[PDB]
Amino acid sequence: PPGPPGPRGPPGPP
Amino acid sequence: PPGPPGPRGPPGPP
Amino acid sequence: PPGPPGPRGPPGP
Amino acid sequence: KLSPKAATLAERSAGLAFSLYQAMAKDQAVENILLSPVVVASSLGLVSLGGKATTASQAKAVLSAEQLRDEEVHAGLGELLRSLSNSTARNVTWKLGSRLYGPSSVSFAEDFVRSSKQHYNCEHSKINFRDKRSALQSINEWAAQTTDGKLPEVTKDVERTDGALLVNAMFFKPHWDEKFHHKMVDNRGFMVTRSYTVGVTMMHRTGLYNYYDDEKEKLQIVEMPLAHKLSSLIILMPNNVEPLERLEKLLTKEQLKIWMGKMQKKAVAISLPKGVVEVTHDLQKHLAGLGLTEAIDKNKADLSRMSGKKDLYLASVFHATAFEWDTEGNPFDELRSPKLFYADHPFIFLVRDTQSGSLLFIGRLVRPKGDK
Amino acid sequence: LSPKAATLAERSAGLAFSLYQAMAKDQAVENILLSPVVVASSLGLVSLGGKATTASQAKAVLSAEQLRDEEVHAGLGELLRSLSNSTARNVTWKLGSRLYGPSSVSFAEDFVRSSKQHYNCEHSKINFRDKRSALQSINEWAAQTTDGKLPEVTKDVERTDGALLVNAMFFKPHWDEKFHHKMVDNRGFMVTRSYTVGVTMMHRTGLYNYYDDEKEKLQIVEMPLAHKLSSLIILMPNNVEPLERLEKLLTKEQLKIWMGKMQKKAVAISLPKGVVEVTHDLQKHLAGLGLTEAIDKNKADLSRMSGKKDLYLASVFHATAFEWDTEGNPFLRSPKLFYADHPFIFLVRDTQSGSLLFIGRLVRPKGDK
Repeated sequence: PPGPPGPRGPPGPP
Repeated sequence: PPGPPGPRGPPGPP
Repeated sequence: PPGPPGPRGPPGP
Repeated sequence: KLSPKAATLAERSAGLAFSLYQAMAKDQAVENILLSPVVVASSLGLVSLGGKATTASQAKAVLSAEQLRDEEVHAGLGELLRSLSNSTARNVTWKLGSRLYGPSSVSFAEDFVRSSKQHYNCEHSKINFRDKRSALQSINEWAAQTTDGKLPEVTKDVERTDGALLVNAMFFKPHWDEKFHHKMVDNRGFMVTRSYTVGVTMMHRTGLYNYYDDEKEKLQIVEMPLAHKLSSLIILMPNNVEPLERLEKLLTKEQLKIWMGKMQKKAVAISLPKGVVEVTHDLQKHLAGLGLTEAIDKNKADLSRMSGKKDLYLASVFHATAFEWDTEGNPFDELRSPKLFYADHPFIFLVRDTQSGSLLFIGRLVRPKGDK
Repeated sequence: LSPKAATLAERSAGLAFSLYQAMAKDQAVENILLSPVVVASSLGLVSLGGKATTASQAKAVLSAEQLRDEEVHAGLGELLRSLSNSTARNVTWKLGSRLYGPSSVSFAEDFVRSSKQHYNCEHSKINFRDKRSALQSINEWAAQTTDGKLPEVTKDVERTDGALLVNAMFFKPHWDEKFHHKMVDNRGFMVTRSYTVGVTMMHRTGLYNYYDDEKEKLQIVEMPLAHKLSSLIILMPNNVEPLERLEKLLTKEQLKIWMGKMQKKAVAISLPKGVVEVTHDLQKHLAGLGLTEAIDKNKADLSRMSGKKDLYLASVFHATAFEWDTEGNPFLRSPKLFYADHPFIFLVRDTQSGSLLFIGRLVRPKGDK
């Protein structure tokens, strides 16, 4: 089976 | 196989 | 393995 | 299933539950929420059983059961309490204890002890805050014994000491109809807010779940069936990191019916925090806001049916729950593109008895355990 | 390595920082891609074929005054040949150096032998009367040197009556721990906060030496190359911003401080995938460092190259194709994100001799808005 989802992406720019 | 990509990151600081 | 990280977030307020 | 009197009280406890949830969610001091509708109704039922005059009528006031007699309220809540408590044993781990702590000068009336134990399985104990730490330890030892250490502590302090304390200790562990694999577990970040992240453990599984994606309201909702489909756990979550206030404004009994009707079995990759969430509420202030004003008043409480004298007032109503998110469940059994339900930010959850439709739990997870 | 090759490894690394800083201030330079040892070899060629101040200025920019001409050529030769074959087993590395002289010019026989013995330097004759035919010979040779990975050096040659030193390179880091060839997707590279280019990125999570400077808001990570003989170090601001501030902190001693503060942590590294092609004419920038007379038609003394004083250093072409790929050797807390979707600085460092194999910055990948 497929692995886990990746982590959440980094925050956006200010 | 590798899992799906993670969700989009949070918004940046104000 | 875990997938890639998600894309970068939107800009702040 | 249940008797006519238990079914109508089930629908009223559910309306009272959503209703109590919203009041606590509007409280800027409340973070995590975790309420059992039947335990909350039983707490009000105990006040009506041991109260007189306006103290008892206000208890039936919050319950929306004035037009019911005292006997059919206790018999209805009693059946509803015992029915849902064991209709959700056979499937998931579920431990409930209710103990009423009175001051040492108080003597519980014999008729109240018998009816409160028969209807609500209420235990009665006497406590003295002479040694305030020893008194707190007695409560925490009782809660740990009731929950087998899963809830080792109710409260760290008791502000009101000269009254009666109603303590409900609970442990609930959902047993999934399709288990997560114990190796699909790693360390990730839970974003309590956009600026505050707590390190937690997460469990991951991809499968077929009832799912609805609201592009208009920008929210996800998923139904996770519990063991043997006797109950289900429903999760409501915004698409991105944001406070749950906006989603709670949509959280009504009628809007939920629309979401439940729009769900379709889709491939969903569910990622949940793993661990025990410990939530202790003192429903005293929030039950007072709903109408239970005199029972908690030192100067106007009439709880003479509990003790024979007007020496008691409702000091606290502790609703303490240990809710464990774990991978364990039933064993289960291939090219779909899974929807991502990534629960790394605050969400709302409901536990629903699929048979009677009764609300077993309502709550929200804002802050898991973790050192950040 | 020999004592003289070891001292040249430390000074070519110092030359890299000094050369990098000069180009970063040049508003015409975007991407930077420099091989310090190849740059040092170019200065060695000027010292080998120059006389009087032309040759001494070459050892000045090289900071190799305490070494004589004899030990500089032999040292750089070993250092170049060491890194050429000590890294011919881990990473792919193709290097060519050719010296183009005018057709009326005849390279002296001793210079051809010594420059090929020490620097593996090739020698050719050209005339830019037909400018397109001359450009093709340089570009055909570079494509041959890199097997098509670098099909082009320059589109034009402004200085025609002098000598052209052309370095053609292809470098492809081979990771000690490979990326999964399916862990590749298309993302946006923010050149600035107002300009995003579509690029391909490769993703991997693992244990890497990492340092997070919260005060300066920058991340630095060490990615070991195949069999741990070298490392690729990346310096990047936390969010997208011009590299000018970070370049001001980029010194040889500050790098030692940052590497000394690193700890192996779980890091999720996301890098652009693809070939970066950069061609520099180091002539202008080497003069700013002290190599002034070699590039001057009226005072260059390169008589040891050709027998006549008709030659000056017209251009020093430093052309590199640098491929970011997933391939490498086959191979836990909550990983830090090293998400390289905005300009960054990178260095490839030979961990043994301490020699800096590459220093550069990626500001603009290939793609469309």
